[PDB]
Amino acid sequence: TKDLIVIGGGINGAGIAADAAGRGLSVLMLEAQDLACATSSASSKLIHGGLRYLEHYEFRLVSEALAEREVLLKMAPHIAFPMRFRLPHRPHLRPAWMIRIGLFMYDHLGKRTSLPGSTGLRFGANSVLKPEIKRGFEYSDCWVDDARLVLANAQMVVRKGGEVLTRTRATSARRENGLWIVEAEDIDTGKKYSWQARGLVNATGPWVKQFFDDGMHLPSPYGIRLIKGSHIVVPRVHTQKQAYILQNEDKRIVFVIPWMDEFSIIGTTDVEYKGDPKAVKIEESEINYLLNVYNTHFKKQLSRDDIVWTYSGVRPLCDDESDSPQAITRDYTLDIHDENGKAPLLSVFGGKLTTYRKLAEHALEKLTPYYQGIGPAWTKESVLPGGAIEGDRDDYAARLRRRYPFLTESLARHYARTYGSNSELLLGNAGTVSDLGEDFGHEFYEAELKYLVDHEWVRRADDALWRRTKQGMWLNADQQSRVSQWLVEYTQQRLSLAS
Ligand SMILES: Cc1cc2nc3c(=O)[nH]c(=O)nc-3n(C[C@H](O)[C@H](O)[C@H](O)COP(=O)(O)OP(=O)(O)OC[C@H]3O[C@@H](n4cnc5c(N)ncnc54)[C@H](O)[C@@H]3O)c2cc1C
Ligand SMILES: CCCCCCCCO[C@@H]1O[C@H](CO)[C@@H](O)[C@H](O)[C@H]1O
Ligand SMILES: CCCCCCCCO[C@@H]1O[C@H](CO)[C@@H](O)[C@H](O)[C@H]1O
Ligand SMILES: CCCCCCCCO[C@@H]1O[C@H](CO)[C@@H](O)[C@H](O)[C@H]1O
Ligand SMILES: CCCCCCCCO[C@@H]1O[C@H](CO)[C@@H](O)[C@H](O)[C@H]1O
Repeated sequence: TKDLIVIGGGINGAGIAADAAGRGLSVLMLEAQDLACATSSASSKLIHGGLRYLEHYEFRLVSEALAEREVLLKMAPHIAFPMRFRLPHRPHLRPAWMIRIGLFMYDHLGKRTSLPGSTGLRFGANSVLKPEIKRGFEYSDCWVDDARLVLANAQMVVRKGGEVLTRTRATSARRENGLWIVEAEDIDTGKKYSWQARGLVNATGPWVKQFFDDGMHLPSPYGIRLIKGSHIVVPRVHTQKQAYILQNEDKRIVFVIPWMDEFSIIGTTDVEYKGDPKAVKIEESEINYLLNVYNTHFKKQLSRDDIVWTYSGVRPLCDDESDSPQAITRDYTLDIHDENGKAPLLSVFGGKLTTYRKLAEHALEKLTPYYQGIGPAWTKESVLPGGAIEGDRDDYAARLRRRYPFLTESLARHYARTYGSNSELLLGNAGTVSDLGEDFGHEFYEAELKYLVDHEWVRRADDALWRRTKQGMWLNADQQSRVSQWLVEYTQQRLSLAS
């Protein structure tokens, strides 16, 4: 009998499970495929506040999101850091005066302790923008490695004594005799599981209503508005460290975000989507849309041929019945119901990456009446697994290379920005490059891949190359198939057992 079972291992499920485990609940988190396999790896990777939501009057959300930025930067310094954003002025769309106030709200809605001011810009004949654009504005927000933020939370669950199972799909949940009985199946081996729990969380993202309908045969409190958004990736469009936020002719904004020193991400789009969330992928008109708003602003033109990767996901969004996808609220709603005072179901509707910690604390607040002697709120003071450094650059990578002098500058940078304070567990007793074992390409060594399987739930090559890391951007097809082969070998046995 678990205290709490959480179904879903995106950001919301992992954040709720972690918060619960740290309040002394016995927790089990179930993830059908891999941690952050769906929406929580398909985001624009921003911890924001949501500048564009001010136009819609979403103060509560914007204020919350803005003040969380500083909390999240402290919790996960290895994977989250400040970024500057440049907004080119387009007075036919929004007048300078409106922007020159919008910016002060964004500055004093949360109360920031550390993120720099906000400034005007002028653009000259030599800038990266087309000459007709002569003015803009620059303000602070944060970038975060979305999929590794979910991983850090799953690690926290385990640290606090909780249990995490991936490749394990919950197939039903029903209330019997005052308890939940939850059934689940291993997606590979068909192994069936059944647990009892005192309380159940439905944090299944795009599937949240479907799990009501198919898993539980209970009425969903809300409908869900699956709104697809896609991103494109190109070799970095300029050498500047700032992101740009572009005002499009439809009133939407599109970002151009530096990524991994080598690339730029451009996105995103707002497309009503119907069908299987697993099948989501970018469409031609999204490519045309994103290249347009980029090419209208920047001198250096991009074509379809420059794109080197794309990705796509579906925002679950609580259905507030808005006619326009870009206007549907991005704020979350939690619903909780019990039967005869027992066996609460808490279901998550919406919930940006940015607000996950607050969402989780709110969830546990709602769950509290059901758990005698449950611990208090705690995560605001916590440091997630990997976060116990002190400046990423900065000097953690410098500090690493000082301890482990066989590390290249590039590899030390990768470990600091990926594993953070867990780098020493990865590197174990290594004292040369050869101690890292097989080189799979782009300084992705056996020591790393083994660590990922042992400590980061990696089961398949995509887990390691696209969620745990983004080494998939560099490894060729042959190298990616060798990673898959190594995993089959390592995970099939000699460590998976018969002891
Ligand atoms: C295009 C795009 C860009 C975005 N950009 C940002 C941004 O810049 N900043 C920000 O803060 N937010 C952003 N978001 C929003 C954010 O990504 C999502 O709100 C967040 O990822 C929601 O995650 P979730 O945990 O609720 O859903 P998920 O955890 O992603 O989905 C449910 C997960 O649980 C598992 N699961 C589902 N059903 C079952 C079941 N039956 N049994 C067992 N397991 C199951 C799945 O495999 C799935 O991965 C963006 C969203 C989109 C779509
Ligand atoms: C009647 C409502 C008018 C006031 C609108 C609130 C101003 C904030 O509005 C925001 O301003 C930003 C720049 O600061 C823009 O980039 C965003 O797209 C816009 O949503
Ligand atoms: C002159 C327009 C060139 C486009 C580059 C941005 C400079 C716009 O500068 C001006 O901003 C003011 C308030 O919005 C107003 O004087 C005008 O609407 C606008 O032209
Ligand atoms: C610093 C913001 C003060 C708050 C009041 C906003 C008034 C808008 O200040 C802006 O100044 C520009 C000249 O620099 C003009 O081009 C714009 O027309 C004007 O609206
Ligand atoms: C006295 C200080 C002014 C505060 C700004 C109040 C916000 C509403 O301001 C109004 O918004 C309209 C719709 O966007 C605009 O068309 C109007 O020009 C503007 O005056």
